[PDB]
Amino acid sequence: VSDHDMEYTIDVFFRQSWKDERLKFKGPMTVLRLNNLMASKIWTPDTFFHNGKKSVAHNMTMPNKLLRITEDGTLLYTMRLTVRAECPMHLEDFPMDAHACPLKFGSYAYTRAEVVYEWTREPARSVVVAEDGSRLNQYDLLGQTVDSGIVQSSTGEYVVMTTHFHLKRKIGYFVIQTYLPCIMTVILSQVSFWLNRESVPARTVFGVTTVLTMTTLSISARNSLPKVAYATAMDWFIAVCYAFVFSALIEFATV
Amino acid sequence: DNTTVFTRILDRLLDGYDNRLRPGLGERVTEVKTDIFVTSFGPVSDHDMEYTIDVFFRQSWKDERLKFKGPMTVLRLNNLMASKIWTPDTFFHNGKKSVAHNMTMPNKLLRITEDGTLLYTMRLTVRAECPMHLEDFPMDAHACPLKFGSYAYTRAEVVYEWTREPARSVVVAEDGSRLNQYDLLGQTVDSGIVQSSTGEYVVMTTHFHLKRKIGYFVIQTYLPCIMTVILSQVSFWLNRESVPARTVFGVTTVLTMTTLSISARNSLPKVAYATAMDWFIAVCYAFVFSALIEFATV
Amino acid sequence: GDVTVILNNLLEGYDNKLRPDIGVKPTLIHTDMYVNSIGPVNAINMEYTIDIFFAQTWYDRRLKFNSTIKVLRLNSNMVGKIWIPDTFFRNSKKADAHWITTPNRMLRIWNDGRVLYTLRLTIDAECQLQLHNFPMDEHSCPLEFSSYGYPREEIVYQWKRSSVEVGDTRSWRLYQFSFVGLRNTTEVVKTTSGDYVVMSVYFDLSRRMGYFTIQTY
Amino acid sequence: VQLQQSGAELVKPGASVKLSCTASGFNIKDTYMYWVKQRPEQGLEWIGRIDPANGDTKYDPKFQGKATITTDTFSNTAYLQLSSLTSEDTAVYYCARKGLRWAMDYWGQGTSVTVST
Amino acid sequence: NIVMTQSPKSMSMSVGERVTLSCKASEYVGTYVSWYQQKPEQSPKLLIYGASNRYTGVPDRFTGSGSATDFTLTIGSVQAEDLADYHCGQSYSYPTFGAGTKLELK
Amino acid sequence: VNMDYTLTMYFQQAWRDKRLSYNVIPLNLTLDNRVADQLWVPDTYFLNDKKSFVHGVTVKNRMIRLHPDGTVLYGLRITTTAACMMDLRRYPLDEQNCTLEIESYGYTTDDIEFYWRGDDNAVTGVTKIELPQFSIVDYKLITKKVVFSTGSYPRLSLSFKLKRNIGYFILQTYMPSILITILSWVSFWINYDASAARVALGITTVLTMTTINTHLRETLPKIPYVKAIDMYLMGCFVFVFMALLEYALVNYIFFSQPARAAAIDRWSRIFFPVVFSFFNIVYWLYYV
Amino acid sequence: VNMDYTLTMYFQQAWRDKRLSYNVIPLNLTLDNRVADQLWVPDTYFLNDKKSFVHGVTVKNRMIRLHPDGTVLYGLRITTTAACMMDLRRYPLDEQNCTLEIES
Ligand SMILES: *[C@@H]1O[C@H](CO)[C@@H](O[C@@H]2O[C@H](CO)[C@@H](O[C@@H]3O[C@H](CO[C@H]4O[C@H](CO[C@H]5O[C@H](CO)[C@@H](O)[C@H](O)[C@@H]5O[C@H]5O[C@H](CO)[C@@H](O)[C@H](O)[C@@H]5O)[C@@H](O)[C@H](O[C@H]5O[C@H](CO)[C@@H](O)[C@H](O)[C@@H]5O)[C@@H]4O)[C@@H](O)[C@H](O[C@H]4O[C@H](CO)[C@@H](O)[C@H](O)[C@@H]4O[C@H]4O[C@H](CO)[C@@H](O)[C@H](O)[C@@H]4O[C@H]4O[C@H](CO)[C@@H](O)[C@H](O)[C@@H]4O)[C@@H]3O)[C@H](O)[C@H]2NC(C)=O)[C@H](O)[C@H]1NC(C)=O
Ligand SMILES: CCCCCCCCCCCCCCCCCCCC(=O)O[C@H](COC(=O)CCCCCCCCCCCCCC)COP(=O)(O)OCCN
Ligand SMILES: CCCCCCCCCCCCCCCCCCCC(=O)O[C@H](COC(=O)CCCCCCCCCCCCCC)COP(=O)(O)OCCN
Ligand SMILES: *[C@@H]1O[C@H](CO)[C@@H](O[C@@H]2O[C@H](CO)[C@@H](O[C@@H]3O[C@H](CO)[C@@H](O)[C@H](O)[C@@H]3O)[C@H](O)[C@H]2NC(C)=O)[C@H](O)[C@H]1NC(C)=O
Ligand SMILES: *[C@@H]1O[C@H](CO)[C@@H](O[C@@H]2O[C@H](CO)[C@@H](O[C@@H]3O[C@H](CO)[C@@H](O)[C@H](O)[C@@H]3O)[C@H](O)[C@H]2NC(C)=O)[C@H](O)[C@H]1NC(C)=O
Ligand SMILES: *[C@@H]1O[C@H](CO)[C@@H](O[C@@H]2O[C@H](CO)[C@@H](O)[C@H](O)[C@H]2NC(C)=O)[C@H](O)[C@H]1NC(C)=O
Ligand SMILES: C[C@]12CC[C@H](OS(=O)(=O)O)CC1=CC[C@@H]1[C@@H]2CC[C@]2(C)C(=O)CC[C@@H]12
Ligand SMILES: *[C@@H]1O[C@H](CO)[C@@H](O)[C@H](O)[C@H]1NC(C)=O
Ligand SMILES: *[C@@H]1O[C@H](CO)[C@@H](O)[C@H](O)[C@H]1NC(C)=O
Repeated sequence: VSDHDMEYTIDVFFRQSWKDERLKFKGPMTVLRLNNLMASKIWTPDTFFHNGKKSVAHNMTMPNKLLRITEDGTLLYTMRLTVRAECPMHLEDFPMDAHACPLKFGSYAYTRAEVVYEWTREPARSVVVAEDGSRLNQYDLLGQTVDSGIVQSSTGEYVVMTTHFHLKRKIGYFVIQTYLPCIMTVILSQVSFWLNRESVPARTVFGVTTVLTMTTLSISARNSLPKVAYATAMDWFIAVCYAFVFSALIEFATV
Repeated sequence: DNTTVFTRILDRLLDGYDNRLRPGLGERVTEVKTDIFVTSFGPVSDHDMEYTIDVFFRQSWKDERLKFKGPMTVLRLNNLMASKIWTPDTFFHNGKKSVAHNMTMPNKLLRITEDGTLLYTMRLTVRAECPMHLEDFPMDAHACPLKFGSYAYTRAEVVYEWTREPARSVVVAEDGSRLNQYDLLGQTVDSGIVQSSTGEYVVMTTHFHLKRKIGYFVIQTYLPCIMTVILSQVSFWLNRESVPARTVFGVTTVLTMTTLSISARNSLPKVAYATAMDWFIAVCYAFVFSALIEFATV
Repeated sequence: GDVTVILNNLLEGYDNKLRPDIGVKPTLIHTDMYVNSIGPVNAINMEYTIDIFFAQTWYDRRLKFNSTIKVLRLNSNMVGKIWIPDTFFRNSKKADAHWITTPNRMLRIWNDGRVLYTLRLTIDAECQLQLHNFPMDEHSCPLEFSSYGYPREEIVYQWKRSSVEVGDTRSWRLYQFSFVGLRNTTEVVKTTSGDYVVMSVYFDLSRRMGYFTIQTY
Repeated sequence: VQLQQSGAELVKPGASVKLSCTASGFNIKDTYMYWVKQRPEQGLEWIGRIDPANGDTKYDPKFQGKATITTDTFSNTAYLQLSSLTSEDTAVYYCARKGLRWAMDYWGQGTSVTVST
Repeated sequence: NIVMTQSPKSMSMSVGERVTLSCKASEYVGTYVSWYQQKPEQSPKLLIYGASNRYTGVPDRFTGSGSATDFTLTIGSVQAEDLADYHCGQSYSYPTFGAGTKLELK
Repeated sequence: VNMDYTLTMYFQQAWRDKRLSYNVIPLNLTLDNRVADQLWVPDTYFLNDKKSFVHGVTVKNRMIRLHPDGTVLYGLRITTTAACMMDLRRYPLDEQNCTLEIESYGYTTDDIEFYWRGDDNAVTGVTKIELPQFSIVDYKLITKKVVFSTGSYPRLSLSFKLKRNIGYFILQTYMPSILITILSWVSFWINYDASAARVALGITTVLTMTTINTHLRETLPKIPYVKAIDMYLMGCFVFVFMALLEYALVNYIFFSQPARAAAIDRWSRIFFPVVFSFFNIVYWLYYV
Repeated sequence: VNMDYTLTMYFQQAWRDKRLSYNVIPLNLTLDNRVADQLWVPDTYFLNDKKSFVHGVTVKNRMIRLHPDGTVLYGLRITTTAACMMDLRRYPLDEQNCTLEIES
């Protein structure tokens, strides 16, 4: 899950199945496990991902596809494809936020009167995730949640199959990179009170260095997140730590 | 029902046409009258010593095998007819990675005049090479060339020529300047002949003269350098009893000059000679180091 | 006129899947080059860019005509209809031909079947630089090419006397290095498929001091 | 290949003379057509050019309005009409076509105009 | 307006010696300088189209030499019928000719 | 840094082809997207695009849709990285305006006519666009006929007006410089006998300011003019430098006359905040 | 940072097609790589790749060589950016185990 682009990559085995009565056949075999080039000579639905950015259809070494024609006309058409979808995030609770990244897909050019979609198994048991299938470095996938709806565009009324993936960010990295240095700086700034009052250079150095460190830290920590126009939680923590440090400097000035 | 008569005209044109033979293969040298319309002069990448340019590349030869006689004079045909006739194989002698746009349909054009005079324009994005001598950085001026000629056709077969007066052939749009760092002064065209191991080829050249804008380098190198030198010379007006103050002045100014040299050298390509900014930074370093040495002597 | 008749007679009963002399003797291919520019030698990836004009000439007794014209000069419209050797560069990370405005290719079929096929290439060749003595280091790192599917018994390459000819050596992007020479070499390698004739061109680069002298020393 | 100009003219000052240049051996739609004047014992001077395929005519700044250049594609002829002429432009008028490298390879023969009373 | 200063104004030279004429352009003219030879009572004949390219039918004793602004016309073994004017004219912009050099025999 | 912007759109065109007219079936046919390679579709191109593509998963995302009277509808799902030349003389308090010119390549204005369908409801979905930094202020649809040396071609223009949000910059680059100046002002309450403390203050402040400036300039291209944030940073650096040189002036005349030194320290304590507030106010009133 | 590695390999497969069997000539035919679009080749794919491409200079870098007994030999020159998740809990004293999975 890329946080800057508010996008996320996924790698799926998109299976579709319809019934074409023009492909009925009686022969020695029941199902015909045909090549992937036969699927370019029949009708195949033009499913597209409503919130995809740049998805690829792997063709290494041959085109990664699969077509099985059952004897009663039922087709099974499977693709392997990487979808780089969008996932708008609200980062007011950063880095303790939770998201629900959607994966909407429907048909192109076929309205609800022509092509309707459905899940093959129970809607709860349709979107399956592999066990070792997790490249989430920073987040933690909680579970999927599918749904079906009907959207309206300027061309017609289409059927949209939605899938949400519930993600929960891990705070481990941000603790050690931002919250520990801020707290350590605050403690270092409060150490200045226990020094003697007849040592002005030492306490002045303490104050100025703690302020400089807090400034560099406030600049670095913001670099990770996208340029949003509100204040996250980590920003509030950094602001309070900067307040404490500056207040200690002003207390030394008063003393 | 002009569709049927025009279809018949087109099928008569392509009936008995061989697109592997240049027009006038036996008794003539083909004359390709080129032209360029620069819609936008792209950003001059200083790191790669390249530059991008988005053009309307126009060509026009005389094909006598495409004469017709119908109601219309000029056939403004589709860009897919251009693949069934002979079209010159102009390649850019210094282009690195050029792209021909295919949005939403192939950005090409073909107008067959009734007397055979063809006209074939494309929309290109040429990423050419502009070798730079950065010995006056950042007060340098460059002349980025754009050489295009024919491939597989020597001078005895296909000769190129500008379509208007050579001074008025390469045109640049008024608002077409994606240059944020440089400043385009003017174009300059020329036509020559290059020898090779295969034959003699006609080569058309076009130099775009540039001139770097010094404002950003001033702001981010010369002002910090001068301010550091001043902050360093401030250490002379402090009294001689305050040793730590002058030591801090000297050391921090030397460190600032070092980091300034480092940050100033990152902007340029990894070049193996010394630029003008390098001499300025060296002299400022010498000044701050001399201030520190004078304080040490005192 | 009559050149169309010749071109039609050459492609009547022609199979571009069978190398010339498929069951007689290996096909001798003479290879030449023209190094336009040797691009930046970035040590981080252990690669270097080069831009060449690769020329291959061989004999094809099937493209043999008898007319007054001595040579047929053609563009890239007839390259996909005759047999073309599958020369690939064995140490190229990524390489690609040029396609603007028309595929940069050339085909010249002489009277006795001699074919010349020339194309423009930009190869990101690979060479593992031994980064000792840095930045006082000198490298000599190659550009190797050979046939892909045809072993030594079918395709044999052979350099010409004046095969590799560098350009001006002044407008190249060799910033940190400096071209000092080149040399061609032919050997035979063993693969799981067979024995292949591997040609090589070694370019000698010497790192000129400067940037590092003023950046770190 | 062969440019045939008109004959000599003896025109009164204040009139209009129309000189013709018939091109035989090529079509004027392919090239441009330049008109040059040359006073006795002086250098050549450009008047203007015309693109016979479109009709775009350019003139020397000191000949704008005084001269006009038209064409006739059916007979492959270029016409030069001097609108208002004084007694000073008693020069020789040549008709030329552009050559290979924008030179003027084929010239006419010269229609020596004469302005007097 | 590009002006072509042609030199010398009028030269006199004997038969069989090498002779050179100069044509300096004001602005830039790449190689679009042409040399024409006008004999008395005749129309100018193109000698050198572009810089250093003899026209079809020109003897090999005429040679051009080009640059951005300065151009040169060298005649070698000069014969007895080379007594004519020699104009230089640019074509990079709208054509402007030079003043010409009256070649003479002495 | 690239002066571009990427937009994904559902680009639909509708013309009337009399040859694709049928009067046997009464339904609006919807054919596979591969029959568009056998019809005529207008040669529309975006003039100011740099890299664009029709999405091709799971098929080529295009729609072809006939009608029994010849009308053809033809939609694509395009993602154009158009060019957006920006005037950053007010950055980050700037309002940008960059367009999307839609022109026909091959066909002159006497062979094709472009017009928005609806002319105000042609472009939808703009009020739902949520950008992380900018905010769409207005959009306009224009219809022109541009003239090139090969003819006069129709053109449509879709133009936005993006106003940049200032929350992120107020958070990231204005407050650190302001607080660094406040810290520099502390050097006046320290007694003028302290030579290391005050110098430490002024020197750390100077270095900090300059470093912040240099780092801030790394996120922008080599723009040759002075942006607004550059003006603020230069003003803050001048204030810091002046504070350091006022401590230095005090240290110069300290041994000779401490009364003047204390007077100068009081005057500084009083008149650095006043001048800084005045400069800050005139700044935020000239740009806002 | 991307949790992947790039490798360039000469991937080669060998099957037996009894339809491409001949006995009139004794030599092993090496056809042009354009005939691989008219034969049957197995649908082999790498499960954990992200971006892959058969090199294509100066031609499509593949070999297709028949044998007189039907054995077909089909080679490619692939450059796969296989993805392998790394456990950096012992960085930089760690041992990664990056794999490449080949499936029909
Ligand atoms: C997984 O999926 C991938 C995507 O589907 C897939 O990649 C695709 O692979 C195929 C096959 O390998 C590619 O198709 C071939 O491309 C060759 C050249 O490719 C270069 O150019 C394309 C763009 O192609 C345009 O430009 C060229 C050059 O001008 C034109 O020739 C094309 O027709 C086409 O022009 C159209 O588009 C232009 C806009 O771009 C318009 O301006 C124009 O008007 C046209 O509308 C690039 O995309 C390529 O980049 C990719 O590939 C390189 C390879 O190194 C990669 O490095 C890179 O990263 C990209 O991935 C590349 O730059 C074509 O030459 C080729 O067509 C010839 O060959 C076929 C087969 O032999 C012939 O049937 C065909 O007719 C062509 O032959 C004619 O022309 C040649 C010219 O050399 C003649 O020599 C020949 O004799 C023949 O002429 C005869 O027929 C002519 C009519 O055909 C006639 O006119 C003549 O007169 C004569 O009679 C073929 O199209 C495809 O581009 C790839 N796509 C992409 C996106 O990469 C990948 O392989 C898949 N993986 C696996 C494992 O399967
Ligand atoms: C400027 C100097 C900088 C240089 C170096 C500074 C730091 C170096 C100091 C060395 C010693 C520091 C001790 C740190 C111990 C290990 C730190 C790892 C933290 C970590 O990743 O734990 C997360 C726990 O999340 C959580 O829930 C933790 C968040 C709560 C943190 C509470 C902060 C303490 C506040 C009180 C301080 C009092 C101040 C005095 C008044 C993991 O999270 P995971 O998602 O991987 O899952 C796993 C469980 N959650
Ligand atoms: C147009 C200008 C271009 C010049 C380029 C660079 C110049 C550097 C900046 C100027 C250098 C010195 C400035 C003038 C001299 C100061 C005047 C008073 C000093 C003086 O009396 O001379 C002695 C040297 O002190 C000193 O001033 C000691 C420092 C002087 C040089 C120290 C060497 C530093 C090396 C710098 C390069 C290092 C890195 C470069 C990349 C003091 O003592 P005394 O007892 O001898 O006086 C004898 C009388 N009593
Ligand atoms: C650039 O855009 C043009 C037009 O949008 C693309 O032309 C299209 O190319 C495809 C693939 O070559 C053609 O499909 C082919 O049709 C033939 C039948 O003629 C069939 O045998 C092939 O198997 C394939 O399906 C399509 O007809 C053609 N469309 C037109 C209008 O010419 C071109 O491919 C694009 N190029 C790139 C690099 O994107
Ligand atoms: C963003 O920038 C564009 C480009 O400058 C602005 O487009 C401009 O809009 C104005 C007002 O709509 C156009 O003026 C019109 O001119 C015609 C000429 O006949 C006149 O009939 C109209 O009454 C009106 O005055 C102007 O032409 C147009 N620019 C161009 C180059 O055509 C746009 O308004 C800006 N704002 C937004 C929100 O996009
Ligand atoms: C390129 O390859 C050719 C052929 O191998 C080399 O030419 C040979 O050069 C050696 C010594 O220079 C002669 O003894 C041979 O007679 C040459 N052979 C032929 C066929 O001419 C040439 O030297 C190579 N170029 C280099 C190494 O730079
Ligand atoms: C504080 C500063 C200057 C800036 C650097 O501080 S740092 O925090 O940025 O590294 C180095 C540094 C270390 C020693 C400090 C010095 C400032 C001046 C000091 C206080 C004296 O008179 C005696 C000790 C000196
Ligand atoms: C076809 O489309 C038109 C316009 O959208 C609509 O009025 C008409 O009812 C449609 N035809 C059918 C059969 O739905
Ligand atoms: C064909 O290949 C096989 C595989 O090793 C080999 O044994 C045989 O000798 C080859 N045929 C010829 C004629 O060399």
